[PDB]
Amino acid sequence: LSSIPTALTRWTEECKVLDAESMHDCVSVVKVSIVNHLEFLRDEELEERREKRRKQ
Amino acid sequence: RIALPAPRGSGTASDDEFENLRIKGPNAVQLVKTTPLKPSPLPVIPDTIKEVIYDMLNALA
Repeated sequence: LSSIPTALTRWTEECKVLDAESMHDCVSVVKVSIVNHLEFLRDEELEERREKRRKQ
Repeated sequence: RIALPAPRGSGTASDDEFENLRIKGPNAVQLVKTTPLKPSPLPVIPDTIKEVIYDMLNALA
């Protein structure tokens, strides 16, 4: 049932109690690692897409 | 995966030049799409986690 709280809501409570403002800092530190990887994959796929178009 | 917006215009000299300008621009809209689901197997539950779960079930009775 939707009354049951989701894991993200339980983690939200945990975060609030254990680190209200340091969560944003951890989001920033982890973001630096995620976006660089996803942008690398974005640029490789985009090159692949242009290449496949050219091969067409 | 960051989403790919459609090929704006066929043609590499101009359209793809400004499609890299758009997608890779300092100011851009990196929307997200998920990858297709990879077939995760169930993690085996440790025995201590089963002496924690079983002790609550015994507290039912």
